[PDB]
Amino acid sequence: GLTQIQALDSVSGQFRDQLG
Repeated sequence: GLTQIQALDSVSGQFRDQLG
């Protein structure tokens, strides 16, 4: 997701969803 806190994104990248 669009954050910069590391998690498995819904869409793309190494970070969390902005929702959660």
